[PDB]
Amino acid sequence: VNSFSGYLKLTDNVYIKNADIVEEAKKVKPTVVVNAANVYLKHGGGVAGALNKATNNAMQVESDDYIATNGPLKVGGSCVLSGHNLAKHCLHVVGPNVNKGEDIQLLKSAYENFNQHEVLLAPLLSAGIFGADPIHSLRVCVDTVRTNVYLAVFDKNLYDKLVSSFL
Ligand SMILES: O=C(c1ccccc1)c1ccc(CSc2ncnc3[nH]cnc23)cc1
Repeated sequence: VNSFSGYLKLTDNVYIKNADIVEEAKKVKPTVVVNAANVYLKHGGGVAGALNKATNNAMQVESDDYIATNGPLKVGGSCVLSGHNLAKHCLHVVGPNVNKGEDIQLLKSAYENFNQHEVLLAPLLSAGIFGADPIHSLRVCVDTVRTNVYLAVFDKNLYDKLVSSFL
């Protein structure tokens, strides 16, 4: 039993809700919140900009030190950093950005990072400003993630379309 509330169950292990991931993180304080990161951990907009804003820029400060030490992530890769006031940990996961020309096949590799964590609160990878089809992202999530994932979808219209079209 966990504290996630109001989710629709899609499969044995995947759950979905129309919710602001920032507000959901602040309420649940999950062990792991997933950020829709880029390789530079520059949290300017989309989910990343919103999560970072909620940390009063502490996420960005921590991230800049991480990059200075380790260099950029790989597309499809991830790193674990602090969750600040939102979660115990933040799993920064880089899905391919279609608006940059990145291989959409890397979306499966990106979701594989979730399997290193038993339970996660997450957005749909590569959705939103990353330019991929969210219906496809949900399909890859369900077919790749085996751990327990709670998906927060900000847009109500998109949430309804994802549920109604789910196979
Ligand atoms: O401006 C703030 C703010 C943050 C901290 C403190 C005060 C104000 C803001 C802005 C946007 C959002 C929406 S989060 C989101 N965006 C995009 N895609 C998603 N998929 C799931 N969730 C999302 C929430 C808060």
